[PDB]
Amino acid sequence: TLVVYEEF
Amino acid sequence: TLVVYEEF
Amino acid sequence: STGFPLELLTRPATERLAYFENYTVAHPRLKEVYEILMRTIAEPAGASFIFVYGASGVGKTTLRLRVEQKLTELALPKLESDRARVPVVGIEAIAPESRYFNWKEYYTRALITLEEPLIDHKFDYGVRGISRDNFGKINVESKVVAPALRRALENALIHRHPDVFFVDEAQHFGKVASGYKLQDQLDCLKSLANMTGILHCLLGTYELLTFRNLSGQLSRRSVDIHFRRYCADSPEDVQAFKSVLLTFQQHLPLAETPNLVDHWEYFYERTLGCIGTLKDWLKRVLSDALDREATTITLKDLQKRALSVAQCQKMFKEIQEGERQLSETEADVQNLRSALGLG
Amino acid sequence: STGFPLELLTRPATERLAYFENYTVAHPRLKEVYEILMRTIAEPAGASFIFVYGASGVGKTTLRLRVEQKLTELALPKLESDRARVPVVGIEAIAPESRYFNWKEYYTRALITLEEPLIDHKFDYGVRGISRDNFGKINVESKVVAPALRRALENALIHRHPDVFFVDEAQHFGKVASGYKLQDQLDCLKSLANMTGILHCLLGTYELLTFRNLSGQLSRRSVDIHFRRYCADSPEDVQAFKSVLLTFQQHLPLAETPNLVDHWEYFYERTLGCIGTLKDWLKRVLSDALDREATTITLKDLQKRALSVAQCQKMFKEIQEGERQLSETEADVQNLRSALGLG
Amino acid sequence: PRDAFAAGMAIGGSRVHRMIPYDENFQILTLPTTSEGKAKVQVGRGIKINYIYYWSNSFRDPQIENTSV
Ligand SMILES: Nc1ncnc2c1ncn2[C@@H]1O[C@H](COP(=O)(O)OP(=O)(O)OP(=O)(O)O)[C@@H](O)[C@H]1O
Ligand SMILES: Nc1ncnc2c1ncn2[C@@H]1O[C@H](COP(=O)(O)OP(=O)(O)OP(=O)(O)O)[C@@H](O)[C@H]1O
Ligand SMILES: [Mg+2]
Ligand SMILES: [Mg+2]
Repeated sequence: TLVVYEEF
Repeated sequence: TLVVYEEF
Repeated sequence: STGFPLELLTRPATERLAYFENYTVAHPRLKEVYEILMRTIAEPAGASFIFVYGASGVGKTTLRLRVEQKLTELALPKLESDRARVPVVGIEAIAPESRYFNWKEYYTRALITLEEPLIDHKFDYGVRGISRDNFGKINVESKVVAPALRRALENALIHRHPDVFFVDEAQHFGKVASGYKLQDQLDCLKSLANMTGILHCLLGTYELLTFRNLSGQLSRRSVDIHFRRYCADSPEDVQAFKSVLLTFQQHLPLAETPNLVDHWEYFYERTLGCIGTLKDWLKRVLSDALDREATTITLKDLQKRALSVAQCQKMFKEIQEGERQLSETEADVQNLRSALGLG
Repeated sequence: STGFPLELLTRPATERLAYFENYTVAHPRLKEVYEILMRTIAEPAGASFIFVYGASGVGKTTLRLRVEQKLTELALPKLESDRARVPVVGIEAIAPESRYFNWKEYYTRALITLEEPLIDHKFDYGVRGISRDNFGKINVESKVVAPALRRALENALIHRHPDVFFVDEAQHFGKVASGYKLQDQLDCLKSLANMTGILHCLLGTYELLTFRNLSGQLSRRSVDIHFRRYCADSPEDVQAFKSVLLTFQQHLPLAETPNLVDHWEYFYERTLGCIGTLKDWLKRVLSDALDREATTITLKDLQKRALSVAQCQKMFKEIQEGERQLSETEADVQNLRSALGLG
Repeated sequence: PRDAFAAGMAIGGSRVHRMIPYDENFQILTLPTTSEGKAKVQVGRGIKINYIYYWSNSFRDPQIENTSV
């Protein structure tokens, strides 16, 4: 499983 | 016995 | 949404490139150093320096322009009632043109950058040769001696009352003359930071690794932040690298999404786990593709913009040099306990 | 009672943090040091220097602050009638940005900090280039050479006669060139102090030990004080560390009091027995708790805000090299007796 | 040989004055040196012996700095 991050 | 100090 | 906006496909190439430019990822290292840095600026308890070591490409500069903007937003409600205050101050150290670093230029740059407020503020310095002109630009007479410039700087920093003074390219301080002590420079910085009451956050590469724990006073009043490149040995770092690669590939504005995760070993080889270098590579490839107006990014456009092998050899040499220094080991804790009469 | 008042239970985080930060404890080491410093200040009896050696973070500056505060009530009733007199003055040495120390800057800073009692008082320093502007800020010209500034400072110090001249961070006097000797710098300071008849108290780390016992004059002329830490090799220091931890625990403004007595060992690992370092760590962890909104304190927040291993290593190395030179043994007493012939 | 040694040093005297005590002084006296005999104390680096640099605490004193020892 590959996690998805958000903008910073 | 544990001592309790005052404020400088 | 979780991908790049659809309307970007409708817009011309420059808009897609600009959107790629303004996209900043949030990897666990970045958020961890974000939390640590926010906490230490909010509460230093006497510490005067904040060292942030890192590679060439992990996001130091960025790290700040984010911390600068966030602290500005935080202080805006505090600036709503208290005036003549600057939230943060940030300058970049200038590499000298001669064998020795220039402190006069440093003080001049700091006084120029810090003092660009609304003209209504009319704070007066202690030096006649430094003057705010009618146009609003601070002019420093070339004859003003350094100590002079520094007195001023201290007066301005104690009147403005900021929370942190950022200095990029801190290793440029190390361009001393042959025989000049590398502790006297940190001593000058500490003297500046000890009476103004402003934290000094030094940002630099592993060369700044030559400015650590020189003295007990320079050690107790120092906070060491390290910003590590992603390591292939750690499985969780591998998962994080794959996740950031997938995120960058997904937000890569194009009609077709090539599988950048598949070439993860090539990416690691040509970026050394440094996300900034990965973003530079992706930017070059995207510019190439959008010039050719194609929708698919191949390995050929990845190679025609790829860094040379000797470059990666040199950066990895530097990174190993840096990472050997700040290693922590249980043996260190136990021998420090033993030498203290604690074991 | 023995801890913080219960009213502080209904306030914001800022009030609790301010109360804790403005809280200074009186450990027996600090009590003895304060008593002997006060007695020395009352009657130096021909003493020109009071060097204050100690580990970085032991409590030198807070002791100096309390000393000036005390001097301000032993004077205020006598300052209602008398005037043109200050109880105590202070200054911190500037670390030079050049290879050599700037004595002219020291003189200018001392004259600036000494002479601001009231605009009504006027006195001619006898040096052309020193005045008071419309804003009440003592200004000195850039061309007043060091001897003229020294004469002006001498006249001002004779006129003002403070009970002591505090020079904090005195080790910065040692920033000299190849041929320059430390005895010359200390002799200039001694000449100033003796000519103005004002006792000088130099405070700093163990680097100031390079200014100890240089010549027979600089030597007689001196009451050396030592702000020693608490050492784990003696039961009394360990018990006092535990007791100060208990009083800190009872004076941490939290609904539930954490148990810091059992965790003293790791404490002493990262604090080296220095109460100032312990206080900064405790205030940092309290700010963390009040930001996270945690009722009590756990070990994880203590390990998120403790010092690094290498920092404590260098600190303890400096502390060892310091205490090695400030110990009295009967062997030295008998050696001096035999050399004199008293034995 | 031990008997001859003892008899000779009894007849010819022990000559305690010419005794060399095996202590630290003799330890540093037996040690060799370079061709010049002395080296300069460069500020922040120390003394250059056999391609390497050596530093000591006392070298921080400017009296012996930039001089031959
Ligand atoms: N977390 C991130 N997400 C997206 N882009 C990033 C991130 N961190 C760094 N970058 C990109 O890295 C590029 C160059 O690196 P950056 O400006 O962050 O400095 P740095 O590599 O830390 O510093 P230096 O080159 O001085 O060692 C910038 O274009 C920036 O957008
Ligand atoms: N007895 C004490 N009780 C409470 N806080 C203390 C005490 N002693 C020191 N502190 C706190 O420790 C912090 C730093 O200590 P301090 O300013 O006294 O340093 P110092 O011993 O003069 O060291 P340095 O040479 O590194 O400047 C301050 O926040 C100060 O309030
Ligand atoms: Mg940068
Ligand atoms: Mg101090």
